[PDB]
Amino acid sequence: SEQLKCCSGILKEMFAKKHAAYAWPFYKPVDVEALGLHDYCDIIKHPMDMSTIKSKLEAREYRDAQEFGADVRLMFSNCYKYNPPDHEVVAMARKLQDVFEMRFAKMPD
Amino acid sequence: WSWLCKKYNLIH
Ligand SMILES: [N]
Repeated sequence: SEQLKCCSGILKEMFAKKHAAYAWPFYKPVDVEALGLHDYCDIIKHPMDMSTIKSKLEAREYRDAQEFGADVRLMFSNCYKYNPPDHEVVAMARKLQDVFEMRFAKMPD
Repeated sequence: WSWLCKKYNLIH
């Protein structure tokens, strides 16, 4: 429970304006219809975004911090899987993931 | 100006 509160604080900093320049592509779900990504649902079977993770934290859907971190890493894996390696959104994903992994590892135990 | 517009221009 106390580590779940840390997961909410980690996601809060991931939403903070300090990281917005590279974290914004992951704020909301990938709208496959509006963005014209007509192959996304064939490649990505389990989409995930920061807003969905936030709603699952508010609904207390995550049992522990490890399940929360799995959804965060699923969001990044979807980006690494769908986009080319040299794509600009891949570099932005590594930036935000480095912020997550550091704070997720530094979580009080 | 929206998230969707920026998102669209970033991917494509
Ligand atoms: N693009």
